[PDB]
Amino acid sequence: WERKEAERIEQKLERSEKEALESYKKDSVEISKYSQTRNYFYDYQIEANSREKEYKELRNAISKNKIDKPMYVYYFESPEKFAFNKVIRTENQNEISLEKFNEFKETIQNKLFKQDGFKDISLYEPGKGDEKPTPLLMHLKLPRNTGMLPYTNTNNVSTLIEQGYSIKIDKIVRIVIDGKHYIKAEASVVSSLDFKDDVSKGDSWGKANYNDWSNKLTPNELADVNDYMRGGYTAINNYLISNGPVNNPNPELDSKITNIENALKREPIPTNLTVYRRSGPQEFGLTLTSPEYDFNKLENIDAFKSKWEGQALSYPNFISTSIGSVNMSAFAKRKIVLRITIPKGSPGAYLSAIPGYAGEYEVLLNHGSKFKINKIDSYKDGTITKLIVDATLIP
Amino acid sequence: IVGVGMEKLIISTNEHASTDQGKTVSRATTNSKSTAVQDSNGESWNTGLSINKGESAYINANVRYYNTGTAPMYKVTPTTNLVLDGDTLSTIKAQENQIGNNLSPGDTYPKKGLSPLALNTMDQFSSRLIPINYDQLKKLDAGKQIKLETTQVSGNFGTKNSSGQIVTEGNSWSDYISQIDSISASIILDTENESYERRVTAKNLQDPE
Amino acid sequence: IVGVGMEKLIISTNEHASTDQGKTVSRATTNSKSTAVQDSNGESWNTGLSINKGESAYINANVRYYNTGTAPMYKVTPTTNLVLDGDTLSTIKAQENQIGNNLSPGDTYPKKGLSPLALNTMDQFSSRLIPINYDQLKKLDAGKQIKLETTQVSGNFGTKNSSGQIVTEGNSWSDYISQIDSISASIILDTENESYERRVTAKNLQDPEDKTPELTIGEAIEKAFGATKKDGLLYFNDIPIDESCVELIFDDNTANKIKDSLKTLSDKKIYNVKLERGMNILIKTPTYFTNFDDYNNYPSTWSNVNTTNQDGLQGSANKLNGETKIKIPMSELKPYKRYVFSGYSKDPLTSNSIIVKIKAKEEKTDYLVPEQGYTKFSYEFETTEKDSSNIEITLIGSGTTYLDNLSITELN
Amino acid sequence: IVGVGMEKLIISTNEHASTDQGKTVSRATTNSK
Amino acid sequence: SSGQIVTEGNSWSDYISQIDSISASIILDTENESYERRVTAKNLQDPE
Amino acid sequence: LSPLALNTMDQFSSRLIPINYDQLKKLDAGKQIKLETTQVSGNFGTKNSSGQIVTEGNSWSDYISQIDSISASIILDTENESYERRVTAKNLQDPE
Ligand SMILES: [Ca+2]
Repeated sequence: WERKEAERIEQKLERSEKEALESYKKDSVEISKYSQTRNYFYDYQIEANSREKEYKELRNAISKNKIDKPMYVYYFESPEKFAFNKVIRTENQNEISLEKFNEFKETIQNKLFKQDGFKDISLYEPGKGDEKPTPLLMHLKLPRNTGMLPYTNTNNVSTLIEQGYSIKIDKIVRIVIDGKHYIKAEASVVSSLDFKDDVSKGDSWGKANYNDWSNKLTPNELADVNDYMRGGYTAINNYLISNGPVNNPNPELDSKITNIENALKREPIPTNLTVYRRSGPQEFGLTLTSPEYDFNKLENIDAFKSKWEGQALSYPNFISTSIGSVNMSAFAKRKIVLRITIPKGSPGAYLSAIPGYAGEYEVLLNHGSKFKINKIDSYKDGTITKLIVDATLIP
Repeated sequence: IVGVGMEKLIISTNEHASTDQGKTVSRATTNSKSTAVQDSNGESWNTGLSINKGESAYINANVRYYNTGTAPMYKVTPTTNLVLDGDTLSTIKAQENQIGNNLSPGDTYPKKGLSPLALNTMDQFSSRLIPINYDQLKKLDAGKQIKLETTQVSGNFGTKNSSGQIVTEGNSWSDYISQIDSISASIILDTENESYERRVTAKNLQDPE
Repeated sequence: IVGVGMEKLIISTNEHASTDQGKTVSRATTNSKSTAVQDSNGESWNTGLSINKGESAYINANVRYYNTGTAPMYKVTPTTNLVLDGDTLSTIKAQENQIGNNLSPGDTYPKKGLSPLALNTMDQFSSRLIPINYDQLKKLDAGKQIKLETTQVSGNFGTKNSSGQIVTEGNSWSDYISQIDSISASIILDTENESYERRVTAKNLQDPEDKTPELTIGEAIEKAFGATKKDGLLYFNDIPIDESCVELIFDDNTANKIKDSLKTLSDKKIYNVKLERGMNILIKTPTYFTNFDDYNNYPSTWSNVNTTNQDGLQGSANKLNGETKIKIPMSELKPYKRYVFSGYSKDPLTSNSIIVKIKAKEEKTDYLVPEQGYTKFSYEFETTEKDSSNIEITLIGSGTTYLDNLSITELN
Repeated sequence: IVGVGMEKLIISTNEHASTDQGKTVSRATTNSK
Repeated sequence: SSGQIVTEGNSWSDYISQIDSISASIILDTENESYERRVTAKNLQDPE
Repeated sequence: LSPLALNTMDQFSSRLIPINYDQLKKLDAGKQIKLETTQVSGNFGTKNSSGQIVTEGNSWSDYISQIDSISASIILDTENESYERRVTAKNLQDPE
């Protein structure tokens, strides 16, 4: 039924892929956790890791096989993955209160949450002997051309996938399974283009999509924006931060700002894209010596999430972002990394498309942009723990 | 609680009978030294009767199944004894011809209003009949009767998932019979037109746990 | 522990018999150089019998399955021999018609009150009968019997799957039979109306890494049979099963081991001997036993009754210079059995012996010399006809000797 | 290390033996002339 | 999923009744060959 | 090597192939029996990236009709040797 289907797949796998799958079957948790946060290190750090080979073999084995139609998958998810820190119900309780249901409902009202790791799923709804570790059950519809690896584990045909998308929850209801209340969510995948570590692919895509962008620029404003981004971007941003047009109005810098905005507005981004930026404490209203900047202790992260997660954002100046997610020596101290999803059609441009040292895979966004923070999560970077913020740009 | 009741039994004597008849015509001529002519004709008849002592007859029993429990049995496969005087002639497990798909409590297979089913083969693929001896056939001819005893029954039960999908294959009642009978007390109510048999769990006072 | 016992055997002689009958009518006419007309009538009869020397008869055996262990067996599939004189006629593994679904400990398949099951096929699909030769048929007609021996039994055990359901398919006792037999000692309690067989784990002293707990024979017996302790002795349910109240039968190796262990032991009791692997211990409770304290089952009574002395093995002696007489009415003894009369004797002072007279089938008179301690004598006797004269036991003696724990035990 | 040892062999001669016996009665009438 | 053709366990009897229930049957006879088809037909009593 | 013997018709190779009395007379009269092959079943081997080959479950009948439908058959007939090939042909009525 599925035993010969699992066989026909494993037969055509490599011996290295087979031993990688076995090592996953033995120590799945650590491998999944590593795959979640693997792309936020240095270029050479991710190369010398003693677990990168396993990740590469597993991702190749998964992506070898793809599906041709959308289909639904079923799994249990921890409710804190959707930025709900409270408990829906304890593991021994049997009933879910209406207040908890409502709190979970307005927690996930209009948001997108990103999933970036290996996962073990099922193609059939949970039954009787199936493990039910969380009070949240997910009905997710996968898109076409997504990879699944059906492997037998102690007879049970299990399925393994890798997540590279962001999901949104449409409707939630309360159901009963074996005398226990569960929250059942219907979710859908929102496709996006994400170059995590392979900056080569992102650079090639940006070149192909924005090397002709300069041609559409009128030459005077082209040289004007070019001279800005070489020498005067710091001055323009500093003038914008101090609310210069309102406090000390002057047309000399307002002309530069208008030219930059128009040039960025000329050609928008054609596809949903994700960019990574390392943010400083002054952006969040903190100082380098503030005690809360130390994320080793739990209370600092808890307070930061309580005061920032789910709220809005506003950057009067321009935002400098890079396609890649690897750590750079220019912002090594920055403990806060910002993950931004760019909706299709939003203003922006690939600065590094033009020849010369335009930056490090630089992508610029229009000033005055607003952001919404969906979820905030933490990962350990050597002897210190850095903090990851997931956000969506709104028009 | 499933049992089998035999309603009637049929004997099929296994004998070979033959019958012949012939005709002959002859002629003779003698020349001694005198001549003579002889004309002859005749006929004959014959009958025969051959019997095997190893298998002198075959038997066929009409039976029904009944359930007096609280749960249905699926794929009912009883095992029965056939006893003539003090000898168990044979023990047959029901083949695929004599399997009842459903048997609800208080019901009967075949259902009420239908004729009993015939149990007349003993091998696994229903290709061999039930034989008896010459002595057993003589005992039957003298007025002795054959009794039917049920020794065990095999059957399934249904397990339902969250979407109401009933599965019975691989769920065997025999896995639970010993465990249920070990920790229970049996109570029977007989009434007049129907019987009921139950098991109720009883406490063990020698175990503190 | 599953075994098979045969109730009776049925023989189906394979012969072919035929009869014929006919009549004829003729007519002749002769013309010489005259005439002559002849009319002929006739009749005939015939009988026949054909026999095959290869398959002259078929055999059918009625059998039962019993369980004396501590666990049930599922899908009981025994294998048996059919032996006539020194020839194994056939060995048959049970087919679907001869398979028992459940067999609880102490139960029977078929259950008590049901007829035995017929084993009359030998192939895999129950389609061929069991034949015998012409010579074997002649042996059977001469009065020889066929014996049945069980060689092995196949069965299952129940576990739980990932859900709460019980599974028996794929769980086989043969995977554990050898492992259990290798590391255990076997103890049997015989009783009178039911037998019990147990396996108790024993410690290997040659392996320093064997951490299994140590046990003596008494502790092993108590754990195996669930015996209770009243005053330092063991009772199974009500029968005392202490080593001085029963008969103990060992095999040669177990007897040698117990003998070697006794000489170095302090209490010098068998129940204090350390249990070891490979032991075969059989306990046989007596039919009648009296200790002169609380237990007495003899249908008759002893002539000398004086338990005012606090002596003997357990606080009672009931013996003086008088003569003890018991009269077994022979109505409570099995027709053909090899009985044994046993007890303990002691002379505190060196005096004359005791005249042990047994009259059950023949009068037997024997003498024993008691020591300063207690020793058992265990003379034997045998019943005759279940309806003949009674059984007489007399214990003529003097010198105010002492007795205790008199028993009558049967055996094969 | 497993081996097999035969202890005795038994022969089953395959012969078919039959036995018959009959009777006959007749009566003839002759008319010479 | 591997990309190979499999015909085992794929029975037409699973679809014969369903196809015949919702279709109209048309036959073209010609001279040397015959052609038989089923074409899906709409049900007007079902608004869905 | 010598030719193999085909002399049974059941699945378990336990029943011989019979003929009638009239067919036997026809055979004795000099008539001959012809053999025609109607189909052949066989397997193909799929080789793993580690040089592992499996032939169970791989059946050519899944591909015979598809190969015949989209190809043209060419035969070369030299001395004491023949070759049969299938070459894919384009369909012009299909723009895709
Ligand atoms: Ca005493």
